[PDB]
Order: sequence, then C-alpha cells, then structure tokens
Amino acid sequence: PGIVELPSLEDLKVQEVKVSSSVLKAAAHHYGAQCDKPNKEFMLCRWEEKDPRRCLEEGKLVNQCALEFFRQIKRHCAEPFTEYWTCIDYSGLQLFRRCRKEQAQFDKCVLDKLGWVRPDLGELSKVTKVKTDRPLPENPYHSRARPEPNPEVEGDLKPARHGSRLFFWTM
Amino acid sequence: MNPIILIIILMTVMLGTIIVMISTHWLLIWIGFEMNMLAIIPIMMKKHNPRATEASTKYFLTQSTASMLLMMAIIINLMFSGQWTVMKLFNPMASMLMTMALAMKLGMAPFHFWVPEVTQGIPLSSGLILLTWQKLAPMSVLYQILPSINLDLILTLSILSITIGGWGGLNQTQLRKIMAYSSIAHMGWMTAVLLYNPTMTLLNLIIYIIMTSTMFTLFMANSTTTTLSLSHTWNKAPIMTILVLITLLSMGGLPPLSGFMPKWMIIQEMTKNDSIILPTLMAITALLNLYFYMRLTYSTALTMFPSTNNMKMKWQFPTTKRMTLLPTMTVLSTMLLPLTPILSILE
Amino acid sequence: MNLMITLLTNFTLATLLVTIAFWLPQLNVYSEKTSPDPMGSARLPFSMKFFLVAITFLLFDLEIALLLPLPWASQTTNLNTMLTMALLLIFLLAVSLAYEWTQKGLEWTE
Amino acid sequence: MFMINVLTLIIPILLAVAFLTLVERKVLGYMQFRKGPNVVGPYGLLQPIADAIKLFIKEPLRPATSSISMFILAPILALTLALTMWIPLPMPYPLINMNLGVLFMLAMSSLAVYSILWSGWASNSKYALIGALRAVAQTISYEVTLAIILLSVLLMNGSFTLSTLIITQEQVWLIFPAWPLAMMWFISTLAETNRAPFDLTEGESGFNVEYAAGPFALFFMAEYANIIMMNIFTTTLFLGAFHNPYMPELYTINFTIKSLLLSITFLWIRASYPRFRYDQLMHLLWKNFLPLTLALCMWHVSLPILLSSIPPQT
Amino acid sequence: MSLVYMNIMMAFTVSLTGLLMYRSHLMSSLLCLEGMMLSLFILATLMILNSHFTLASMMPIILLVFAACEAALGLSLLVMVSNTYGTDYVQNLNLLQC
Amino acid sequence: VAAFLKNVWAKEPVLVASFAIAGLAVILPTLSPYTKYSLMINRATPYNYPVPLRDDGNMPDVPSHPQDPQGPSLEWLKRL
Amino acid sequence: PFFDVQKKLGVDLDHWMTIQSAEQPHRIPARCHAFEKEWIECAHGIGSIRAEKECKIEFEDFRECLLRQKTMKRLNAIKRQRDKLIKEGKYTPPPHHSGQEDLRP
Amino acid sequence: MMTYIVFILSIIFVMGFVGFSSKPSPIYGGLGLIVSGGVGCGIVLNFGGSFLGLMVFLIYLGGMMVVFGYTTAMATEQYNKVVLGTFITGLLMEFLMVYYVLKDKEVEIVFKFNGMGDWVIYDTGDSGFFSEEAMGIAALYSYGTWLVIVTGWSLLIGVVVIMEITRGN
Amino acid sequence: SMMRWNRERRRLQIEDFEARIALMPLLQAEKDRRVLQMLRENLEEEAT
Amino acid sequence: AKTLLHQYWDIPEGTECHRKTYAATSIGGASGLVVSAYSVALKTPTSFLEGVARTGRYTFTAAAIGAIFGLTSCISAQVREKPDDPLNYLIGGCAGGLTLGARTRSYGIGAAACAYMGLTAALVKMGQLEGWKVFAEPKV
Repeated sequence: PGIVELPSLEDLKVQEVKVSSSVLKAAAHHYGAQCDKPNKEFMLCRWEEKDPRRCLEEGKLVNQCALEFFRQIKRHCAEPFTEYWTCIDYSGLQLFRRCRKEQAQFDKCVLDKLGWVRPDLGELSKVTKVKTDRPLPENPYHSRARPEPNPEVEGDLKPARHGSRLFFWTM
Repeated sequence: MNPIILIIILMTVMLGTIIVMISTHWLLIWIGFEMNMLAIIPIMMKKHNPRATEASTKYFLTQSTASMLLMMAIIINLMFSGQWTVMKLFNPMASMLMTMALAMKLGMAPFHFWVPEVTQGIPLSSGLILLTWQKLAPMSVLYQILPSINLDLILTLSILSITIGGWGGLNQTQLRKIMAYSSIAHMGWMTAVLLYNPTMTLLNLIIYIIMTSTMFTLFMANSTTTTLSLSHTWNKAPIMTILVLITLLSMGGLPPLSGFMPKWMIIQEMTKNDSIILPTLMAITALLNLYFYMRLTYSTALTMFPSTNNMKMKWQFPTTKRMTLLPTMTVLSTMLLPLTPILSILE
Repeated sequence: MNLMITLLTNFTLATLLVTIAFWLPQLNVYSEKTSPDPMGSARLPFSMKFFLVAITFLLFDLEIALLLPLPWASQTTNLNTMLTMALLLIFLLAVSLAYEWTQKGLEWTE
Repeated sequence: MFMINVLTLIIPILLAVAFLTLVERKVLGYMQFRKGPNVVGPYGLLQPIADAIKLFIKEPLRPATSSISMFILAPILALTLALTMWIPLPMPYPLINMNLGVLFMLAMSSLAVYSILWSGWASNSKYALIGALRAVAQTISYEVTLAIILLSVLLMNGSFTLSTLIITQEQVWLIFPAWPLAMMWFISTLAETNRAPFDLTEGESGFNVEYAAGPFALFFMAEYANIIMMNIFTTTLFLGAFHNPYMPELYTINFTIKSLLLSITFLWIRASYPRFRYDQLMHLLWKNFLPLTLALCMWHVSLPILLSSIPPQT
Repeated sequence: MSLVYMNIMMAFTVSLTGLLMYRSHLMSSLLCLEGMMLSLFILATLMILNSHFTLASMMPIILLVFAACEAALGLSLLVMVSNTYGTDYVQNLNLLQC
Repeated sequence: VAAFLKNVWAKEPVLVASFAIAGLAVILPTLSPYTKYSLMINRATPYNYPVPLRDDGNMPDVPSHPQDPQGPSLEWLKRL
Repeated sequence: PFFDVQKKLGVDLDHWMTIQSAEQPHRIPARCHAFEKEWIECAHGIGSIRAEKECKIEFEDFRECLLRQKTMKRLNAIKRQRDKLIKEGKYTPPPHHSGQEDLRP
Repeated sequence: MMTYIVFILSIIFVMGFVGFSSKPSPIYGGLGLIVSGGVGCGIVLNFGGSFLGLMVFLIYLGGMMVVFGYTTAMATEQYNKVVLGTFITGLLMEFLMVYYVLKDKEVEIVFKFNGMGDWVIYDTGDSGFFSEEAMGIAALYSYGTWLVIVTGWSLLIGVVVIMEITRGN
Repeated sequence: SMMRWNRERRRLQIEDFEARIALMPLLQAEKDRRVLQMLRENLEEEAT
Repeated sequence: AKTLLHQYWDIPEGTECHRKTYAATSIGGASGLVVSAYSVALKTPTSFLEGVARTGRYTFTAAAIGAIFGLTSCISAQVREKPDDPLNYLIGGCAGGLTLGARTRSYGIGAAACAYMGLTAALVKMGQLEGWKVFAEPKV
C-alpha cells in the first residue's frame, strides 16, 4: 500500500518538562486555570484532526506556555511550592486531602504575590469553546466515495397478472 | 407433574424457542437453545422409568456437545469478524463447525444416532414435542446463515440423512422408531432444498409439523405404541383406522394429498438450478419411505387382524381422552393440495 | 512476578514441611506395621440429600456470581434501572429459596 | 528486599499459630478453674517448641493409601491455602496490594475445601468419606452465606480494594450501621473454621483419621492460620482503627489489640456452648440465616441510593 | 493470529478427541465437557481482552453460568444411573437398542 | 389481618422480619426524595475530559474559560 | 425464519452489544473503531453480495486491524534479518535501541 | 524465555488437558483439570483481566468443580495401557507442534498460525482512573436488562428442574 | 456519619478527577512526541 | 480426496494406462479405508488383529476393484480408439463387478455387480461428457 508519512526528529526536538508526578499534581489546578487556552486549542486540533502529525506545532505552543507557568512559580513563590509538592509526594496514593494546610498556605501566597484563583469543584469539569484559525477537515477518516445505493420501489401496487401461474392456477 | 410447574416449563420452552427466533445476537441464540433443552429435560422424565433416564442422558450429551461446537463456531466467527450479528459467517471453519453443530442438534445423519433411541424411550407427548417443536429453532438458525453455508457439506448431509432414514425405517416395527426415521428422512428432504429456495424449506417444515402432529395425536388417542395394538384398534373405532390410513397415504407423498405438496415443489426448485439426478435419488428414497408406510397401512386398516376377547368391554366405553385438534389437523394434512400457492405467505 | 515469587516460596516451604514430616522420621528403625471402621462389607449408601444440597449450593453460588458486580455498578448513570435489576434479582433468590423450601427440599437435612 | 518481607510474613504466622495452641491451652485451663502448662519453662513459654519437636520425630500411622500422590498433595495444598492467603491484609500497607484482594481471599477460602475432599478420598474408610462429605457440605453452604455478607459489606464500601476500607472506616466504625450484618458475620467466623459449638469434626470421626501425625499437625496449623486470618479480617473490616499516614505503628498496635481481644472472644465462645447437630446448623442457615441475610443485602443495596450516600469507586 | 490462540484450539481439539472415544463411565464425559467449558471461556476472555471490546465482557461470565446450570443437570442424570444400576458405566446403556 | 400478623411474628420472627425489611427496601427509594441527589451526583462525575467544541460564533450557553460563570457549576454538592 | 419483534414494537434488547463500534460506557474506544465504522458505512443498505464484492478493501483493512497478520510477517522478517546480520556481524545496533539513550521525557 | 510466559503457560494448559484427556479415573481427571483451570486462569490474569480470572477461581474451580468432586465421591469405589499410549501420542503431537512453532515460527493446520511471541499485540494506551473490564462487568446492571432477565429465569427454571427430575416420582 | 463521609469522599474524588483533567494535555503532547520519535527511529533503523 | 478425482480425470482416456491405474487404485483404497473405518467404529471388532484383518480385507478388495476397473476401461478405450464412448466404462464396470463377485465367492452377485457397476460407470461417462451436475451451485 501507500508509504506512511512521518516527520523527522528535527520537528520533534523541544525542551522537556522534566518534572515528577507530584510536581505536576501540586500545581495542576493553577495549570488548568492559567494556560487553558493553548491546551484547548491543542486538544481541539487533536480531536478534530485525529492525527498527531497535523498537530505537533500546536503542542509545541503548549510546551512553551507550560514552561511560562513554572518560571512564574519559580521566581516568586518557589518555597511554598516546594513544601506543597514534597508533602504531596510523601503520600504513596498522592491524596489531596492529607496536605490541606500546605495547600492553603500555597494558595494564600499565590493570591497575594501573583493572584491566581484555585478553581471550584465542577469548573474544570465543564465544556468550553475555542476560537481556532484552522480550517475544518472535510475528510477526517480519509474515506473514499460510498457505493451507490440500490433503487427503491415506485408505482402503484398493480394486481397479479393472470393469477399465481403455478402450472394450472388462474386465481 | 404439578400443573403449575408443567405450565411454567412449557412457557419456558416456548420462551427459549422464541428467543432463538427473535434475537439479533449469537449469545441470545445460544441462550434460547440452552434454556430450551434445560426446560425440555423434565418433559422426557414425565413417567419416571429408567428408559426415560437413558433417553434423556443420551439427548443431553448430544445436545451439549452440539452447543459446545456452536460456541466454537461463534468464537471463531468473533475472531475473524469482530461482530455478533446473526448473518453470514466470515470463516469457512465457522460455517463447517456450525453446520455439523446444527446437524447434531437436528439429528441429521451420520449424527442421527440419538434420534431413533431417545424417541423410543420417552412418552408420546414428549416424543411429539421433540419431533415437532425442537426442529423449529435450528431451522431458523440455518435460514439466517444461508449465504455462508458450504454447498458440498449440506448436500452430503442431506443425501446421507435421507438414505439412512429410509433404510433405517425400512426395518423397525415399533411406531416411535419408524416415526424417528421418518423425521430424519423428512429433515434431509427439507434441508436439501434450503440453499436454493428457503420458502420450500419453511413450507415442508410446516407440512411435516402438521402431519407428524396428526400422527402423534392419533397414537396418543388410540393408546397404541407398537404395530400390533395399532392393528388391534379396528375393533374400537374404524373411523380412526380410516383416518390413520389416509394420513399415512398422505405421509408418503401420494397425490392428491398434502404430502405431495412440498417434495414435488422441492423438485420444482431442483430443475431451475440445473440439477436432475438429485431429485430422482431423493424420490427413490421417498419410495422406500412409502414402502414401510404401505406396510404400516397393510398392518393397520387394509386388513383385519385377529383380536382378543376383552375388546367387548372396550366397546362399552367411548374414548374419554382429550382428542385436541385432531379433526382440523387431519383435514389440513389431507385436502390442502388445491391451496398449494398459500406458501406465498411464507416469503 | 513478585506475587508468583511469594507463591513459589510458600509452596516450597510447604514442600519442605511435608518432606520433613514424611522422610525425616524414616531414619528411625522402629517397626514394620503389618496391621491385619464400622463399614464391614456393605457398599457406600447414596444419601441423596447431600447431593441435592451440593447442587443447590452450586446454583446459589452461580447466581451470587451474577449478583457480584454491584459495588462497581453503583457509579452508573442509570440508577433506577440498576435498582430495579438488583431488587428483582434478590427477589429471584428469595423465590428460589421459597421453592426449595416448599418442595420438601429442607426436610431430613433441614 | 522482597523475599525478606515474604519471610518476615510467613515465619511469624507459624509462631503465631503455635502460640495460638499454647494460649488456647492455658485460657481453656483458666476458664475451667484449672491451670495451663507452667512446668517446662517460665509461664510455659517453651511448650510449643516441645510440641513441634515431638510432632516432628514421631512415627506415622501407616494407612492403606489408595492414592499416594493425593495423600501427599492434600497437606501441601492446605498449608499453601492457609499461608499464602495472608498477603493482601492492610497493616497498614499490604505485602501485595490488589484492587480485588477481598475477592482473592474469598475465592481461595471457597476453594479451601479441596484439602478436606482429598483427605476424605485418601482414606479408604467409608465413614471418613461420609464425615468429609458432611464437612464439605457445611463449609460450602457457610461460604455461600459468607459471600452474601461480604457482598453487602463491600457494596457499602463501594470498592473491592482492602486498603481503601481503612479510609472508609475513619469517622465511625462499620459495626455501628451494620450491626446485624456484624452478628451474622460473627456467627459465620465462629462457624466457618470448623469450631465449637458447631464442631462436627470431632463428635460422632474426623476427616483425617487415617492421616499421619505430621499431616495432622499440618492440618491443625492450617486451620489455626485460617482462624487468625479471618479474625484479623473481621478486626480490619468491622473495627478499623485510626491510621496516620506518617505514624503507622499506632494503627498496627491498635488492630493488633483488637485482633488479640477477638481471638480471646473466640476462645471464650468455644468454652461456653455445647455442640450442635448437623441438621441443627443446616436448619440454622437454610431456614434462619439465609432470608435475613437476603433482606439485609436488599436493604443495604437500596439504602445509599435513597440517602445520596453512594460511596466513590476510587 | 497469536500462538496462544492456536494453543487454545489444540486444547479444544484434545478435549474433543477425549470426549468422544471414552471407555469409562459418564464422569469422564462430563469432565471433558468441562474441558470444553474451560477452553471456550479462556478463548472468549482472551479475545475480548485483546480487542478492547468493553461491553462484551458480559460474554465470558454468561458463557459459564448458563451451561454451568446445564452441567448441574448432567450430574443429576448420573445420580439417576447411580440410583438404577449401581454403577454409572456406559456399557450398561444398552437397554434402548431393542 | 391483625391476628395473622402476630401469629407469623410469634411462629417465624425471622421470616416476618425479612419480609418487613424487604418491603421497606422496596418502598423507601421511591418515597425518599434524595434519589435525584444521587442521580446528579453520579451524572456530574468527570470520568472523561469535557472535550471543547468549536466556536462557530453563536453559542451563549458555553464559556471560553473554566472560571466563567456561564455553564453548569457544582456548588450544590458544596452546600448540600 | 427471522422474526423482528425488536424492529416491530421498537424496543432495544441486544442491538448495543451486536457491533464493536457501538456505544459503550465512558466512550472507551476499541482498537479498530474507525475501520469498523468505515466498513459499516461502506456496507450499509446495499446488500451482502454487493458489500462483499465492492467493499472488499475496507473489510480486508478491518480484518488486518483485528488479526494483524501482515504486521506480524513484516516484524518477523525484520527481526530475522537482524539476527542474521548479527550472525555475520556486518551491522551493530545503535545505543538508542539498548536502553542507554536518555529517553525523551 | 520470560516474555513468552503466557505462551509457556498455554503450553502447560495444553498439557493440563492431556492430564485428563486419556481419562483413566474421574478423580485424577478432576485433579488434572483443576491444574489446567489454574494455569488457564494464570493465562487470563497475565492479560490484565483480574476480575475474569477471579471469576474463574471463585466459581469454576472453587464453587463448581467442588460439586463435581462431591458427586464423583458418591461413586467410583476405591481400590491403563491404551491410556498411556494415548498419553505418549498426545505428548509427541504436543512436542512436535512445539518444535514447529519454535523453529519455523509458522504453521498450517486450519489457518496460517505464527509462532512469534504474543508481546506485540498489547496496548500502550491508558483507560484513565478505571479498569476497562471492571466497568465492563459493571455495565451489566445498567444496559443488560434482557440478558439478566433471561439469566435469572433460566437459573430459577434450573432450580425447578433439580426439584422435579430428581424427586423420582 | 457515613452519608456525610461519603459525600466528602465524592467531593475529593471530583477534585482529583479535575486535577487529572487539567494535567493530561501535557501528557498527551509528550506521549505524541514520544510515539512519533519511536516510530521515526524504528523507520530509520528499518531503512538502514 | 477431491483433487484425486481431478488427477484421475486429468489423464485423457485411452492414452496412458499406468497413471489411470494408480489413480483408480488410490480412489478404491480411500473408499475402502472409509468403509473399513466406519465398520470398525460401528461394529466393534473382536480384537486388534481381527479388526485390522477386516480393514485390510475391505481396503485390498476396494483397491483391486478400482485397479481392475481403471485398467479394463483404459484397455477397452485403447482397443476401440474412442475415448468418448461409454462402452469402455461399461466394460470396466463389468470387470470390477466380476472381480467383486470373485472376491465375495459368488457369481449371481458378480453378475448383478457387473450390471450395476457398468451402468454406474456409463452414467459417470455421461456426466463427464454432457456436463451433468448433481452438486449444482445455486443459479436462480
């Protein structure tokens, strides 16, 4: 069949978010609140294109703005973030309920120094809208033309012509 | 034999068969088959005698082996298709395994070896149920899988079943074994025509169901199980002798009776597809069927066998049995020939 | 693989215990037992109630396996259909128990 | 470092069942105005060592084994099913953490009757076979009622994982809103271990009469391991103690305390009631335990939907 | 396909060739029936778990339960033979031929 | 209807207790009005991502951010 | 015959389990959801004969997605060639296929 | 060797079936098929199906073949050549197919079969915060109405059958 | 007491699911780049 | 044993006797093996030796029938210089019937087998020439 097209490594070389699980888990709410629009753009592109090779650059945009999150964490309130992620990281299950005091301290420090609001329950679970400049793909599945349907029946139901015609029957 | 329990069991059998009929998933087909055999097991243990236990053991073993083959076909079809619609299969092994699984279920030779034994060991109502209602569901299963049916296998099974049923019924003197071999021959006759026009298969199934029901109803009404008591019945009611004579005349496909309706029209769909030797061979085996039918009517009504002395007391008591649907099914099995094109309702 | 490691270690410790209990006292030279129960010569009677209660256990365990997935199912969206199905299934268990009560099942082994 | 954990789980099990025998001996002595073993050492500390070394040098009974392989396989399977089954207990973290640990223990407890069946089959005496069949029937029925009770308990919990059950029992104990299920589970833990007042394995012939003293000791250690297992299971699942994620040994001490008093309650109950009959406890389940258990299951599966208290899956 | 699939087919054919040419009583036939049970269960579970068909996890469990009840029926049949001839041998099943 | 109830209570207390508990478990989910609260609790759990939809230009019921007031909030579980 | 009670009285009993591409809880995708979707949309309302004569390419692609036979043959040939080339020793594997390459994240 | 573990267990699975294929006695056949059920459940468990594997342990092995042993204990009173011949025949066929799939890595019996290890058909995707088969089983009470209806009806009818056909009258 | 505690546990489950939902697009992009890097490496190795 | 029929019919009639003879012998051997296997399965043999004696008797008898019928048909087709004649198959069928009667220690059975096997081989030639199809594919 056809040759599968693959981008080379030159389109795949970026800086990496070399962070642990609890580091991402501690600031995940402010992650979803601050860098929301590039994430929505990238996953709308992913869900409508259904092809990684047509969304890669968009993901790069996310991989820029996410770093712009962490720098804003690092230069201003790095110590409360350190306390929060180490308290989260001690738990094997990574439960959010066992580090409420450090969560409140980090929230207060962020709200006074930079002012990011922790989202309420159900805010991140709702569906949003994206303004995107890419065109809508008319053929996402790469499908050919469907076969022509067979013609239907038309006309009035005429009576039987000369009966059943079963070797002697006229009725 | 609690009447509530018997009613519930009969409703379970009906529900299982209709679940096989009306479902669109293979699992529900197997569900109906399993519930049907599970609820038909107590029907063959009605009289509580060891012969019934023997017959039910053989029946359960054969039906369970067929059901395991049926899952083998279903799982192979799932592997090669990934979907569960009851339609043409997507693998030749699936079609082959399904074909002999349904042949085992329906008593088609050479998988017929349970049919003349089990029907010998069960009461006549259970024999009527097994030879009439059990054949309905796998006919529906075979009808819904006809695009993927291999022609050679079903033709070999059909001709082997017809020949073996005729030659096995040529020797037995018990009524139930003769009925079993006649059912085998009719099964082969109406499975030979399936791939060309299944309307003929449905018509032959309905005709065979009606005619076998008439035969079994007459056998329960006369309380006769062998050839000799069926000969002795002429002292009790000669009209019943006339009725069994005319419906056994109809049973061999002699015109102008109803039994000539399916098979002749089956031949009407053999020469359309350019096949000539096959209807001749099955007609010769139908002549064998008519030979032992003629032997039965010679023993029954066309002669006058010597009776015993106690018939006189039996002349002082009318038949008190619930002779249900005997006249309607007797008329529908003899004088239905001028209404042949009624098969059009089966399309 | 750690689970199978634990299983193999446990099975080998059981093998070591039975080897100590079976072959270690064979060093002793005590005696040979020639040895020349209420069961004299009769065949084992087929007490049908035990087989009946065994297959009753089998049927009840089968539909217990049917009844099982409620803790996982409790998060489903259609709660009314789940509630109807679970109540009707436990009612079916009650009906089968009532039938097994009525038709002389729970007598002579109550 | 995993095999060290396996060894430190499996060797204290054997020590704990030997000290089950010793503690049960002096408790049954002191319950009945007499005294237990105190001659061998200080307060009878060295008695289980004497028991083990005595039972590991004696002669066998030499039975006419119909199947030698089955006779060998029965005590190995019994000890395996008693010893490898202790894994998923969360004290405070299990050795192996399963999402379906309770189902795992339930399945192997349901299949534990194979040792009894093979012990009955290995002995050529038919009365031993009859006793084995009676014990198997009692055990499978009582496993049915255990299955229903446990099904109700984890549908109250909502998740099959045993480690989340500690989190479930944090505010209040499960015994407070499931006290009737608690009483049926207490009769079931009294009864499933082949114990008095329902001990039909001693009154009239055991299921291992022709078995040797070594296999008999193995069977007894296996039964006592199952006893401690299900006692600790009742302690964990009906009397869940407070567990700090940073300070775990308070939870370990607390559930050890509840396990010890529940084992003392076991030895208490076994020394206060006369034995039942076979038809008596068959009547106890099949006409008195099963409908109440079914009604409790119906009520506890209808309650969280009407109370808006459906527990989380995760 | 995968090799484990063909191993399950060979196992099912082994159970088939064991179920038909028996010499012992009906317990061997029911054991080979349970071999067919187990082979079909493992094959269906492997197929459903490999192709990520989430709903058809209803297939394996059901594929047991129904025939499991049917298997129980077979046990009762053997008990009937054990209540009639003493032994459940298949050579005693020669009463319906005549 | 009164003497038969006490007769079945004195004869078989277990059976009448089981029947009473089963009847209560049958009639109480319909009578108690908190079943809908469990329904909206189960239906609002985000097991999958709320995948955003493309803005054609006319959709006032959808927001452009999770913090915007429009859309379905989940404060009723917070208050209860 | 095939009685369609479900299409008659308009009640679903087993249409949801029938195909792999049907609706499932939490919209969990199968491995071959798109292939089956395209095959069904190719073979809808045109008859089985014209479906098996005209939509053979889509059904063959769906069967290759389900069974993965050509991928098996390709990967086996590649691995056998690697084993041969390590037998005569003309080519050596790179460090990124041995586990010492400083993986991407 | 490790990566073919399921296949290795599958081989043992076939061996387990041979362990009761010759059928010398029902008790030994039951033991061999118990071992085969254990290794087949291990095959299921290695694919990520914990729930179906514990269904196999809890019901097939610990709840139904227990009843099979209970029934076969009521007969087959306590105390072959062609049994052993069929055992060696099955051993030779099993080992011959083993060398076929270990040397050729491909065979034809009915279809084309490959001998390469099965570790290439698994999935690198994530189901999220739930096991796929867990809520697959859990969807029975929300979608499977008719199936649960017919299952309960069939099991109740089986109870009726047990009460009726074993009454003897 | 258990209805109060189950409601609190449901709130915590909603919070953790929201955290995973907000976290996962970065993981999706990383996995996409990972599988494309692996496929390109396998393709180049197969070529040479 | 479908391709064996094709290999039997791939050789032209009355051209080479040897390959037709071995093809007919293999067809007879296969038919005798099927008949003997069904006889052993249905009728229980007294022992292994008597069972393999019956199997060898049936197999060698049917193989001799096939070889004689094929050889006689080929020599008659050579001696008449007409492959497209049912007379050669009639003579071969009578030779097979005579061989079967000689094997079964009979002469009236041999004459009946002559008549019926000759008619059957004549009809086989009829179907080969005029294209008779007893296993007809569904056309309409």
